[PDB]
Amino acid sequence: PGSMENFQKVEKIGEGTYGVVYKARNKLTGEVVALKKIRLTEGVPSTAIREISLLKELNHPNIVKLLDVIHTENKLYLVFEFLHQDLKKFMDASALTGIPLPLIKSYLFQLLQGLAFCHSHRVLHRDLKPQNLLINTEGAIKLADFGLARAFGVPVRTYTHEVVTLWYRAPEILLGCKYYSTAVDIWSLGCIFAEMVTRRALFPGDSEIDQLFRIFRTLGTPDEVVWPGVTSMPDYKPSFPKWARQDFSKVVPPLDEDGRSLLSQMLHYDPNKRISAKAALAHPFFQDVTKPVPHLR
Amino acid sequence: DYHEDIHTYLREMEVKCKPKVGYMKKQPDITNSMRAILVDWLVEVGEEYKLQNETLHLAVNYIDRFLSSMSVLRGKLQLVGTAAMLLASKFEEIYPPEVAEFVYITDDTYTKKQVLRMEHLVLKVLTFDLAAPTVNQFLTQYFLHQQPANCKVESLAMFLGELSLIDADPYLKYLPSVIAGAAFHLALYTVTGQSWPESLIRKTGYTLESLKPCLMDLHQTYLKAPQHAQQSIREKYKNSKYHGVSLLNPPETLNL
Ligand SMILES: NS(=O)(=O)c1cccc(Nc2nc(OCC3CCCCC3)c3nc[nH]c3n2)c1
Ligand SMILES: [Mg+2]
Repeated sequence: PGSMENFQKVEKIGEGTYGVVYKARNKLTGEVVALKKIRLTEGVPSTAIREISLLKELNHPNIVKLLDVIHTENKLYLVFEFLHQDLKKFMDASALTGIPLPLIKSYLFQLLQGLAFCHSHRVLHRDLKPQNLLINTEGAIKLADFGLARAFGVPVRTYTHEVVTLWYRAPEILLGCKYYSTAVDIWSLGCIFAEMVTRRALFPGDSEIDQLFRIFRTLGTPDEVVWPGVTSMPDYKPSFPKWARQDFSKVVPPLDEDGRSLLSQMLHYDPNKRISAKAALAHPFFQDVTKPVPHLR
Repeated sequence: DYHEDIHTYLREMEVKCKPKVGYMKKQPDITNSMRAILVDWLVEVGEEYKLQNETLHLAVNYIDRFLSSMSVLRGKLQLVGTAAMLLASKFEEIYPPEVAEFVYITDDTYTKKQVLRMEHLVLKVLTFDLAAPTVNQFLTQYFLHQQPANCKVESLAMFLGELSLIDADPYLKYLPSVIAGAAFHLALYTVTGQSWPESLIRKTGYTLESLKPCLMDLHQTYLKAPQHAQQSIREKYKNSKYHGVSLLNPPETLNL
């Protein structure tokens, strides 16, 4: 329904998977929006094609809303609801206070809702990281940047291997499994849960092998007991050091029993055993969940 | 694994993504046979670039939806098909062919500029709604109900589902889930003598009775396949990748 005429550009926000995002305001309704600009080579980029097609299907309070697509022959503008901040910046701003537990619990609950919705509509996000999780002043958190997303099938076939920002990338991708599915997004959220509690990334590797070894030193080097089939995985090597699994209470020390239980299920090695977003919603961790406003801004 | 949620969602979306059954009658310059020639060519393109079967099914969905609202002259039908295949590839493939490859495969019938402009037009007309359920997406779920898994059944069902793409009359009137139901039963029956399983009645609500109309059409298509003006699917399914299923003899009768 839109035109570029009724939008006033305010400022650049950033660059995600593709294009550039600006804060803007609809002059007529007053609505503040985020505008994702795409310069149009190979035609319309696959990332745009996927992001638009899938976001039009994904209407949910914890998924960023795509409002309009404004199409010139040289320019493609995606009009999105505007959110106030990203989770990484919020965690940075919480350096000295910490993030109140009710807010961590609320954010995780909402992320899982948003994710369960994607997965129930056959969509993998594949780039869950704090930079892509956006918050507003009313306490909402929402999944954003669906540039790396894809529609999957039941059961899955082989998809793109080069997926998920390294620090948040699941062990099954790192080990070259032919098949990955919804469990990859849960892995990322589990890393993010830990990060909200400690305010530091759980597994900050700088190569794929470093990433794997950091995971192994925390969760133990996986064997055929914990993860049937690990040793036959494409990029498994018998030479991997065999680290003992640590006491989970030491992985994220402020977490209490319920929190630890949930995190351990989100970081289970075997994707089959790893908890679904749908199942995680009913975890006892969330028994007293509310939706308070952020304690800052 | 969200299997039920996803199936339910696809059943909603296939109704929304369905082309207009009667569109060809309302096209001044193109016919079912011209469409058959196009889709058969796309099968060849898919083979040439080793594209997914899903990609083929998506492109045909885009074409039929496009032609449901847009009048197209015969000399431009291939351009529509080409842009549809480029979009399907970008959506579905890990490594889609480059635009130049798509230009090349028309044997310079059209320019890159024309293909790219058509891409934009197709996106406009479909309002970017590209995540359409296919016969393939339903078949793949139905395969999970085999006891036990049979490779010939899987490939043969895929083959039969693909044949339906060629002939707008009659297959435009059936939903992807129903064509898939008919293809799976026909395949299972051809290979093993077994029938549409009870577990799939529970999943889909479809019975042999509700599948019968589609089944009778598909059976006839199957029996007549060797004589069809379009042969690219039969040739493709001779390959070991699809366990040579097109060489299997169709059952003479179904006894429904
Ligand atoms: N404090 S701030 O500068 O105003 C501010 C800061 C961070 C994010 C926002 N709002 C915002 N950002 C998006 O993408 C930002 C983009 C995300 C991926 C990584 C690069 C940046 C959106 N996409 C839809 N709605 C969006 N809203 C506002
Ligand atoms: Mg006509």
